[PDB]
Amino acid sequence: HWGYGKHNGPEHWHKDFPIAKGERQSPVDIDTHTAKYDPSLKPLSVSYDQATSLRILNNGHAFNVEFDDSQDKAVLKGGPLDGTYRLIQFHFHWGSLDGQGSEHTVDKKKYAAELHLVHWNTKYGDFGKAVQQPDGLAVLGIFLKVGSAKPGLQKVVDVLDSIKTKGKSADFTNFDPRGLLPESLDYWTYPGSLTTPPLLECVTWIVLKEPISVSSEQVLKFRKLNFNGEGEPEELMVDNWRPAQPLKNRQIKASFK
Ligand SMILES: O=C(/C=C/c1ccc2c(c1)O[C@@H](c1ccc(O)c(O)c1)[C@@H](C(=O)O)O2)O[C@H](Cc1ccc(O)c(O)c1)C(=O)O
Ligand SMILES: [Zn+2]
Repeated sequence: HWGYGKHNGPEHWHKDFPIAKGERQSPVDIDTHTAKYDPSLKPLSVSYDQATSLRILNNGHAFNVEFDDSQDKAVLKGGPLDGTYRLIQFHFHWGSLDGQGSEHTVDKKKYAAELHLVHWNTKYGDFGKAVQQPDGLAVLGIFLKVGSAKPGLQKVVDVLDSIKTKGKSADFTNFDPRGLLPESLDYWTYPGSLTTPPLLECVTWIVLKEPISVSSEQVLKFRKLNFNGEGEPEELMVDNWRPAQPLKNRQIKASFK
């Protein structure tokens, strides 16, 4: 029964998930002046041309756009990564107000939302085995600011009416995640965790410096989703972000400057 309310939100999660107070939790604040440029990271490779989206699901915390991950079709490699990581799903975290919503922060700045493209290390065979390993996942995080519309997001926005409440899904084929990427792939990277329960410490985070722009109308549609199931009292799906966690014994590396 974890969630984002007062009685079940992030400050409570540790009771069911003690790793919430662990040594490599996410998100974190990215102190841009303290991140160090690492000239050895290798180039980062996002290869989404054969991506096969299948479905979109309201899971009661966010919505997931799910991909066919039964072959190497949409993969992330390079950068800090050893080997190849397959795209399984993406989702967002967002606020009730444009002044909050991101999980990572940049010099304490909160963005309106944050996109997570979730990938698992193919050496572990599937996602459920991967999440039990310290290098099991690579999550590409992309900040959203409110300004111009993102054309490549609109297909997602337009289907949300059909998945308003928890447990609803809809077919969502032929969606191209390349339409969600900024121009630059400059990034910060650090070892962390899932940002929702079970909070497993299995993620190499790759957080892009350049945000994408989405329109006020687009984010407003996100905020019409519901945490609740159909036929239950309406609770808008907003503020589904975990705040920054202590950095502890970690260094954030930059791919640039
Ligand atoms: O570890 C797991 C499963 C953990 C898990 C389950 C559901 C999840 C999950 C992890 O990640 C969460 C998640 C995903 C993305 C995020 O950004 C995030 O913050 C949180 C969550 C969600 O989608 O919100 O779903 O299963 C294996 C078994 C097991 C099960 C299945 C298999 O195929 C296998 O080989 C082994 C085991 O229990 O050892
Ligand atoms: Zn996430």
